[PDB]
Amino acid sequence: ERKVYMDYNATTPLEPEVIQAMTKAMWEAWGNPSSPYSAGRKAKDIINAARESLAKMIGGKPQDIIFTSGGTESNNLVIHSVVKHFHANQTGAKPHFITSSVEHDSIRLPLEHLVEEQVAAVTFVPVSKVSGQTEVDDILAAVRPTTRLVTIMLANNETGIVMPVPEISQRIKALNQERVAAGLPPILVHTDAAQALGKQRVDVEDLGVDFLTIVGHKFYGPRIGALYIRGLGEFTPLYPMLFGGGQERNFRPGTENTPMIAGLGKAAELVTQNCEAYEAHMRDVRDYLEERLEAEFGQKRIHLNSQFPGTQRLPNTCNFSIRGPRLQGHVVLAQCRVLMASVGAACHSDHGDQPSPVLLSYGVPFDVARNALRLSVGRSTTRAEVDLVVQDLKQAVAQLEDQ
Amino acid sequence: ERKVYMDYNATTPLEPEVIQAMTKAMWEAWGNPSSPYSAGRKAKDIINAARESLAKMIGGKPQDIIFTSGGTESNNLVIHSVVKHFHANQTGAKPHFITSSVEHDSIRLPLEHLVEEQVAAVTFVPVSKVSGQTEVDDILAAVRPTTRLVTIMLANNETGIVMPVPEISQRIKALNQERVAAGLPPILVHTDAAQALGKQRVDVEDLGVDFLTIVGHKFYGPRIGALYIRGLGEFTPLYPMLFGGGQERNFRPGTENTPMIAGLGKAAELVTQNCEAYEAHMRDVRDYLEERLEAEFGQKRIHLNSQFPGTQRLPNTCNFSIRGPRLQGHVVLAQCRVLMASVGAACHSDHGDQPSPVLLSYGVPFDVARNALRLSVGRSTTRAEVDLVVQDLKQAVAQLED
Ligand SMILES: *Cc1c(COP(=O)(O)O)cnc(C)c1O
Ligand SMILES: *Cc1c(COP(=O)(O)O)cnc(C)c1O
Repeated sequence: ERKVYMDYNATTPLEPEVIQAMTKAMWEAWGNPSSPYSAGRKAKDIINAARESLAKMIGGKPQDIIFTSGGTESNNLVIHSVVKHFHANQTGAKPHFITSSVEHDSIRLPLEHLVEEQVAAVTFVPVSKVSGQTEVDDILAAVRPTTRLVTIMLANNETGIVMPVPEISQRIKALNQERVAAGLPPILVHTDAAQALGKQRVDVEDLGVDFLTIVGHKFYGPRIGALYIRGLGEFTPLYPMLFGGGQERNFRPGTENTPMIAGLGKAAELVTQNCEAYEAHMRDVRDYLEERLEAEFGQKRIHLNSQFPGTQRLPNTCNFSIRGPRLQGHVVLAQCRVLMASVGAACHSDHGDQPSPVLLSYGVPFDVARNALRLSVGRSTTRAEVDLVVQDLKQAVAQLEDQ
Repeated sequence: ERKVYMDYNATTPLEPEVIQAMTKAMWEAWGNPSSPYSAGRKAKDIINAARESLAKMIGGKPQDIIFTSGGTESNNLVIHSVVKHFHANQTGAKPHFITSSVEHDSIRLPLEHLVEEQVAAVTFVPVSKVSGQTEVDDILAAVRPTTRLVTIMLANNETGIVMPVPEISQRIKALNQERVAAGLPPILVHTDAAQALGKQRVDVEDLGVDFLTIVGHKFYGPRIGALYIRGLGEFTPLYPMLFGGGQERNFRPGTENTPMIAGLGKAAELVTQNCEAYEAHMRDVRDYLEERLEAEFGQKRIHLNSQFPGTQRLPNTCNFSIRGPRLQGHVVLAQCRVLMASVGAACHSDHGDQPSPVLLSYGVPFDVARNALRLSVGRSTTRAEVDLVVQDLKQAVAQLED
């Protein structure tokens, strides 16, 4: 029978209108964006409109947005810039970062690398076993005079848990007043919003952050992204990683990928127009899925890994485990004929055999983490599809148990 | 009426077959290439075929090829790796780079930044005003114990002049034998092949290089790129700029842009299939352009800037000045009704004009250089279109000088 995709957290398909915007730009807007000829001008008009659509999506200003190759580049760029700024201000002190124990690889690994190289100091703040969040008291307790950036993801890709970013920013703003009075540089705050965009409202003024990472392929756009920098070139400096021909105000040089930008901008227009519909629909079907998993297997057999009492999570995500010695997450997914899902981050799928380090940093019991499955629903996902998926998981576990 | 594009050195349109390959991958190959299910492995297979197509284009092996966002990333990545590797083996010497005085902004500016921040030393070798190349003996005379990289553009964007990259690699390999015996680390060689791909044969084995920059939008492909690394992960070290999810063997992590890669793959295919025919057609129509310009303005009025006797150049590029006090490049082009071209690196406000620094580096007399136009033709340019373009340059200059 027909397949049901429930791995939207790993990647989303392109919206038809986004593909249409890309195809048009491929044919019509092929010229160099810098040129005084009509195909270059059309390209420049594409890029300008897309920058405005992205700013509208996050409630910022187009001057605060630069286009990048993706989420990984945007996240590396923030970190890099903070090091270079600190070096500019010195040239044996090192800059210090505060982040969480559960960040995407594109934050965790540049950070670990900086410590391995003795370039930076980093505090990885654990998440509470009670809330599933970094306690903001802990982030603030970790502050030292050499601290320059707090980077805390908006929502976790594996659990859907939403982090208290607005409160972190607010506490950092009150602290920065004491610091400036003491002659210490202000601390900046980044959020990796990769998983939140298109699923719940992301507003840079409600968030209060200085930087924000945008990831197209998480909200039905193409595999590029962007970076928001508050008061870019004015209140917040940004030291490029790349050097070249002057594109993106020299913050990110290289001839602009016009068709990808047309796509990102169109994807952002859709989130602006429809975010409220998307969120509500995802929520209904994810909550339905949870209800139908407990009806079919039993409350006693299901551990809802994404659920902490009173903690916001993404509306589409359900991380759960079914009790049984034979029902490791990868092993169950291999027996499914309908469900397409994951047992973690797409880029850690190789290591599907051992529990997710992320679930383990969330305090998920080792035996429950072995059996963990991440189901993430999308814009098209229906309750009918949820019924087929649960009936697929029902047959799968029976075959692993009859073996 | 109809306009004629002669600015293909700045960018090219996409081939129809390329667009088709991209739009198909958008609909069909959208799953995460890291994911194990059905949709993932379809994307993976698009990426592997594309990397095979890239390999075949340059005469290499798919294991030696990583995908990047474009040529600027690829160029910066090579310079960055050499610095991080030097810092690795030191664990107050600095790494040293030899390059030319005529490189693209994505090579010159990252090196210039490195010398400004005191991270590296750089020798910008000038070009010979007899050959218009950076002679190999001048490159070898720049070598010092801290030298780790020579990077020399395969063909120049401005003039289309081809550099002697094979002889550079051959001599450096020979110098490297004596180095390793003296305990010194070997010198690696990079070429920015941006302007040569799809215009002439490019073969990693004939060029001898350790790195080579590939740029899709210069051969009717998308606005992404790739980097060849000889013996990647075995013989030649690459130290990444980016850190993340393990993609491109951890040399360039980040989820793979599969429709762009599918495009670049298709564009690489068309080059392998048709490089000879593209080259010959280009050379035909460019040569016709130059004979038409001379027939129409006179041999005395036209200064061909690209041209050094017995020096190879791209088949499609014609950089030339028309003699006259009013005829700065941008002034003539602004008067044209058909021709679309460029003035390359030249600038103009209203205080005055600045000729291309690149042409001045080739020794073009300042006054000639101020009048320089870069015309670069493409796969579809016809002799009939050249004729329209010469007619247009004629009416353009006529209105400027009476
Ligand atoms: C997908 C994602 C990113 C960006 O990763 P890419 O592989 O470059 O697209 C960053 N952070 C989170 C939390 C993500 O889910
Ligand atoms: C066009 C070009 C590049 C790469 O430039 P991008 O803007 O990144 O596409 C590199 N080298 C040369 C010689 C070029 O012409």
